Amino acid sequence: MKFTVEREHLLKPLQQVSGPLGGRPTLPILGNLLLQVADGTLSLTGTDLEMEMVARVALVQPHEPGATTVPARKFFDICRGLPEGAEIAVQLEGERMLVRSGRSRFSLSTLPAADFPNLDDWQSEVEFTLPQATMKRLIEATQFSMAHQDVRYYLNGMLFETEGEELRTVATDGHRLAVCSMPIGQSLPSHSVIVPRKGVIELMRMLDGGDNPLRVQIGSNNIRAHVGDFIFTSKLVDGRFPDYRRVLPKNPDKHLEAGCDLLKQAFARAAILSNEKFRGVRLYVSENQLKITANNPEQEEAEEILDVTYSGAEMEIGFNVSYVLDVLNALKCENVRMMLTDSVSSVQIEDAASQSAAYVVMPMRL
Amino acid sequence: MKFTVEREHLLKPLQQVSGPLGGRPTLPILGNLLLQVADGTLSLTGTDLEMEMVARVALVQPHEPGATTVPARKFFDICRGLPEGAEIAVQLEGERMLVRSGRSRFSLSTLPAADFPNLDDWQSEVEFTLPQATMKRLIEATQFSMAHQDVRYYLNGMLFETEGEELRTVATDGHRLAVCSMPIGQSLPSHSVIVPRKGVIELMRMLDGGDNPLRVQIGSNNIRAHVGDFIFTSKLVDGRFPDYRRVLPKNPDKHLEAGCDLLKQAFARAAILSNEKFRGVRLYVSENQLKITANNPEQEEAEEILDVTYSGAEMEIGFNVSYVLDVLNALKCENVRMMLTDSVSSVQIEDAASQSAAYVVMPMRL
Ligand SMILES: CCC/C(=N/OCc1ccc(-c2ccc(F)cc2)cc1)[C@@H]1C(=O)CC(C)(C)[C@H](C#N)C1=O
Ligand SMILES: CCC/C(=N/OCc1ccc(-c2ccc(F)cc2)cc1)[C@@H]1C(=O)CC(C)(C)[C@H](C#N)C1=O
Repeated sequence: MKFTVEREHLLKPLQQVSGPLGGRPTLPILGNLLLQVADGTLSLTGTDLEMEMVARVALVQPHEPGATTVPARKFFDICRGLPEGAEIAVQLEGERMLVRSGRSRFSLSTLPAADFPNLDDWQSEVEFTLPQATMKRLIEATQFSMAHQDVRYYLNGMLFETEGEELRTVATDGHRLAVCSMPIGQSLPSHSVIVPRKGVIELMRMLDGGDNPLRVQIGSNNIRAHVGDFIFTSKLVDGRFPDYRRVLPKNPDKHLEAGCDLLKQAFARAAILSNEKFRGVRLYVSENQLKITANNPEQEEAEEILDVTYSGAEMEIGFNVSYVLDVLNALKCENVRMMLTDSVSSVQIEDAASQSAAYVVMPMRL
Repeated sequence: MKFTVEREHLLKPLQQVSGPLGGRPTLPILGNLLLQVADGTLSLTGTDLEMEMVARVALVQPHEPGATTVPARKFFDICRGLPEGAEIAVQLEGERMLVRSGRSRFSLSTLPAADFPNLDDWQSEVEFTLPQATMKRLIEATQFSMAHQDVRYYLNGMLFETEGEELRTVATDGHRLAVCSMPIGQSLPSHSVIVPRKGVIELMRMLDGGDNPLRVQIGSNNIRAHVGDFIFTSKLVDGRFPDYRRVLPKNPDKHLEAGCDLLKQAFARAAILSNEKFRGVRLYVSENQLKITANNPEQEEAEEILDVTYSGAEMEIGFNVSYVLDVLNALKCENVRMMLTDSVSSVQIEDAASQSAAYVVMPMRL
């Protein structure tokens, strides 16, 4: 195995493939990148066993085929530390990989490419393309609502649901929920999968700002995304995800509208004086006005009053303020609508001007 | 106690008096800031007992004298979270402090200002003034060479020395040394003090880019710096410090000169393949050449060769590359000079074009 490539054709591919990978991944070969030369292409692969990232770079200079595995971080640091415009010559020599540029020479130890972890071939069942921007939307809008290390492994992930001509994401906690759907201009079978925590991260990470569309393929136990010359594959989470349709409030006929930024700053200042563990705030809704109060064990107290649009009956409702701020932070819009039923029922929050996404939050007893 | 102040007049002083790496209190009252209104000025004071930071803010609106102490981080978060241009009215009310602006109200818990730790009055013995830029130069030039938790506790600080019309800093950890002197245009007594690590941190963080000069006063056991309406005071470290003059190599009659950036990048690449704990690299110097090699336990190896200016005898010398890189990063010059004696003696490194700062590093046996 040999190749010579310009440093700058190596930088992004390298950064993109080291994104997976554990902490001494306890499996040391997981700290290595699999390098493969075949045809006129160098392929770079990283994996953490659950997912795998692959980049292709075209070889215009003379090359010889073969494969090896090298420590990912060190090979990246070498390449990155060389001067702009450096030509990097790489050759596999016995149990070492030799890198030379200019009058700099480096030998890295290798692990055999035969030993590198290989996700099994699988069959795609649903395939679609969509703008990168739309995947970013769908992820941003819901990520913050996934569980973290919940016993219910499937809540630690994000549901991806194809339905009609839309792709939808759904994330929940057991306490708060987010869902977002976006039209994609393709007629799709109905299909639901759960993408793990690390895999949604990696998906997001692949997105770059350019005109490369995202090409997706889903199988029974895998998802794959291809943008440009990178391809990301993840295992799926095997469990049944709750139905968002069952979670959305049934009869939320009391509707409050308010400026997003004023609401979020009023909640953010109150939070300062809410209990650091439980974060409870109390909302008093009355004609055209909202009052937010917070208190803590030290007996400290905040109160915020703002003008809002509200015609229904007066009610008092407690919320974990972090749940509320998370939603208001992800909405990024002029005005917000909160849809309320009673003091004992969940509330729905969305952009006053869009039904793309919906957030549901369980009130707190208090 | 009562005052009304514009928010943007509180923001900077608040930030300056809340002095970082003390996130974990000790005594509770230490987590509070001391507010005092007297003679038309609000004074705000933070302390960890070893040091104290005081800001004064002129009060043009009606105000009423008195003092209290409030949770530092909460009062800051409250003021910062209010809207641009907010007027903040504060009044002390029982065992609570009432903060109100617009239609936001807050009540914070207090502890008696009578209880707040006082640092005792002490008398200055040396006083001088000097530009912030020159204090910044002095600290950045040497700070990185301070010890961390060495048993020889005086090494964990920085020496500030007045001599002639210069102020000098020195820092050393027993393995490497930095010294920097800058002229200050005042004739001063010869005097030496050790500033503790946290005090040098606070001295640096009070430098703002402005041309409020530092007014410095040193007593037997304390240092004080006054910049604008901010006054910082620290205990001194009571011990005797190594004489740098001792440590400077006897006479190093082999001089190597090289471009700083080319040298630092060759060392930075090599270090990748050095031992992660001991970080040894070898230097072979030869007519107009330097060769740097590194290896690690897995038997990986880096070589760098570059052109330099060098006429003396060939030599091999081993160094901890992190020490060497620290120096090259702190010198921010075009060319550097290394001053060598033999394989078992320390090297001195400086700007080839300036003698302002000197760095001494002891060789390692590889
Ligand atoms: C064996 C699977 C058990 C289930 N697991 O779902 C976990 C789960 C439960 C509740 C929420 C939730 C989210 C937001 C909210 F405002 C109120 C509740 C989110 C997730 C069911 C479920 O699938 C239907 C359900 C209506 C979500 C039901 C409730 N409540 C359940 O507990
Ligand atoms: C009781 C005094 C303890 C001492 N403490 O100093 C600790 C100390 C020792 C060595 C260094 C040092 C710094 C740079 C270097 F290249 C080589 C050595 C820096 C500090 C003495 C000292 O003050 C004079 C001395 C020549 C630095 C001597 C040595 N070597 C000492 O050990």
